[PDB]
Formats: sequence, structure tokens, C-alpha cells
Amino acid sequence: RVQLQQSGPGLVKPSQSLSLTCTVTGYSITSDFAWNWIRQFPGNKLEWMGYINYSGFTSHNPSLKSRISITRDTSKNQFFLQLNSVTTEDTATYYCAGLLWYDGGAGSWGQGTLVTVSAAKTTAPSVYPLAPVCGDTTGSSVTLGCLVKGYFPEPVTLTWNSGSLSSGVHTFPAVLQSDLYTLSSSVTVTSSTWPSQSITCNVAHPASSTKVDKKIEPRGPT
Amino acid sequence: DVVMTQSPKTISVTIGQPASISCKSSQRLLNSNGKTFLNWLLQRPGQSPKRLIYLGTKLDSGVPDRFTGSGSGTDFTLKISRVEAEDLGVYYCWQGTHFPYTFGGGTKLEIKRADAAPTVSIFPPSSEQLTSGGASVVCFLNNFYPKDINVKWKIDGSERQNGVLNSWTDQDSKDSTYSMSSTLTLTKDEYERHNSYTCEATHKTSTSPIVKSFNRNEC
Repeated sequence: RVQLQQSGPGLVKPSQSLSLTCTVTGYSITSDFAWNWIRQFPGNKLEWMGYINYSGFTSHNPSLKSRISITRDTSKNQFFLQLNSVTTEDTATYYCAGLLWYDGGAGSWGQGTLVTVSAAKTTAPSVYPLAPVCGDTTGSSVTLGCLVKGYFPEPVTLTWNSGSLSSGVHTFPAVLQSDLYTLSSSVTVTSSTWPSQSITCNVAHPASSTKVDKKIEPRGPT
Repeated sequence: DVVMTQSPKTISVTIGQPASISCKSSQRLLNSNGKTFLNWLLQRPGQSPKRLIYLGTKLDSGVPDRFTGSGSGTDFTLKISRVEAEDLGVYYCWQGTHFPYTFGGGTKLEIKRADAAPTVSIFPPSSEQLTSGGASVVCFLNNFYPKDINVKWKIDGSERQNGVLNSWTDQDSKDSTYSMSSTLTLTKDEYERHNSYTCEATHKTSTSPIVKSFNRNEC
């Protein structure tokens, strides 16, 4: 029905501003809804930031005291968030979300966009293949992996065989240390299938415009 | 501002059994036109929050009728008549009656299942990484239940507690298990100086650790 999609820069320097866009499809922004911005911090903490409604009337949380502007462009069917004077405490996942003005119904949220407030430098990841030890390849299943190391900011995307290999996958939350992230992913397949059916981890890091497609080669002759 | 207090913080429920969650508001949520702007939402792992209940007691659009919202005034309840594994995640309440609008702190629903030992796999540093001066040893502890687990690393048979970083997945609704990754990072020179690397998983499923090892420079 109505669909919302956030866009905007994912890395902001302290004391500058965050600027996000919500593009609404399937519904006119000049009808029926309140168009909200909501952000999520660690520990399941959600904060309502404000809305602009279908008539262009706005409201925002006093917690954001004068730092926030919510606007719209009806010719583009978009509404916007500007949050100035950011600090690291503004690092969060930002969502747009429409709720009906009349009753709070039909809540529809975007996918969310992570905004990191940091002075640290954008860094492309190194993508390393994790090939099983010989001793662990003689059973019915075999587990392979990929290590995505040394990148900043989040996120990356990781798939296996371009998304065609999706079952048996565990992609773990990244760990941050010294302003760099590391993430790993495992994939488990039937052992007799490998290495006859190749397995490749596809990593993308939009912030550095980098993609890596790493084929997992067996240890031992290749 | 209105405080929204949810309880319990977490619940663990077997598939097919009921669940009930409470949300209590610091101020009445009834409005001057007889509406109560109290919503319930579910946030599944890696997703945005999604609608469940609105107007205190009404099923929101497209939501399965297994969910029921009840209450009035300051005290509200969400019931799930029979839990399904895809129900796992964090339930929130939200109020829209008093500015500024506020959310409860969330209640995490876990699916209770039979215990399952982890599948443990260890991985040496890639040749690619070794050309760079660092060396990461990775161990995966996959598809276990319940969620608590311990990992111990050893180098040449001696415990190594320095340079280990762990990461845990959310519960999987496909099988209601958990997974964990543990990464031991060393310099390349320190890695190339030792021979055997071991990761040991200790899980309630057995008093015996699951041990996986390799020797550097052996396949």
C-alpha cells in the first residue's frame, strides 16, 4: 500500500547536520497521514522525533530543542529531516513512518537508515575467505566463511553466490574497534557438493563504493 | 512526558502456547473524542517495527488475528493466543495521546525449544590476510540452544584471553536457535610463531567442551 524509503548520508561529522529524505510511494503525502521521524538507539530504545502532517503542520519532541526541522516537497512526494549540531549521541537508526492522522492506524515504516556521527575516516573493507581445515571436510556437511575486516562506517551487505545461497547462512553483527568494523559470515552446505559447486561471498560497502566477490578456494591443491 | 512501562522485560514461550505482555502508562490515554491512541508494534530481527494493534483494542491492517489488545485507561495488554516461531522479536507499546509521543522499553519474546549443542568450526587466517601483517583465527559456534555459551581459545595448548572478539546472532525463527562467532586476532608475526590453534565451546548440552583445532601449515 503506502511504502516509505529513507535516504541520505550515513556518516556525519560532529557539530554538522544530518539531512535525510523519506520518499513516499503509493499514497500522496498531502492526504490523511502524519509523516513521522523516529530513531532507534541500542537497547530497544525508540524516540519519536516529530512529524509533518498531510496539511504541512508540524510537531517535534522538546528533547531535540531547536535542532530539528521537518519539511516536505509535495511535488516530489517527499518529506525531510534536518538535525543540526549533531554529536555522537545522535548516532542511531533513523526511520520515517506514516500513521493515520485520524486514529494512528496503518503504521508504515521505512527500512531505516543508519546515521553514524563520527570524525573517523571512511575505509574500505578487506574481504578474506575462510576455507575449512582438511580434517573438517570429511563429514556430511561442511562450513565455509568470509571475514570482512577493517571498514568504516557501517553498513556492508554480504551475500553468498549472489543471493542464490541463502539457507545455512549465519551473518554476524559487526564488532567496532579503533574506528574500524569487522564482520563474519558462515555458510554450511552438503560436503559432497564442495568444491564441485563453487561458493563466493559477495561484499559491498556503499560508503567506499567498493565491492569484493571472493571465491572460497579449498586449502590444499586448487 | 508519559512514561510507558512494559513488563516483563523478556518472555520465553514454547510454540503453540499463549503469551501475554503488559504496558502501563503514567497518564490516561483516553482522548476527548473517546479514542485511545495506544498501539502495539513488533520489531523482528533486522527489521523495522511493524504495526500490530491500534486504538488500544483494534487489529491493525493485515495483522494476523492471533494478536489481541485489551485494556483501557493506563493499563494495556497484548496477548498472542498461540505463539509461532516468526513471532519472536521485540514488542513495543506506543502512546499518541500526550505530546511528546512515547514508546515503551520493549519486551523480547524468545521461542523456547529443546536444547541443541553447537556445530563448531575453526578457520585459519587466509593467505591474503597473512600478506598484510595481521592474522585472524575465526571460530563459528552455530545453531545451539539455549543462548548462553562459552568459548575458550588456546595457542600451543595455552589459554589466550587477549585479542578475542565475539558476536552473537539474534534468535533464528527458522529453527529457534542462536549462533556465535569468535575471532582471535594476532599479528602475522605472532601467528607464524605458534603451531596449534584451538577453540573450545562449552554449552549446557554437555559437560565436555567441543574442541576444534588446527596446526598452522597443515591443511
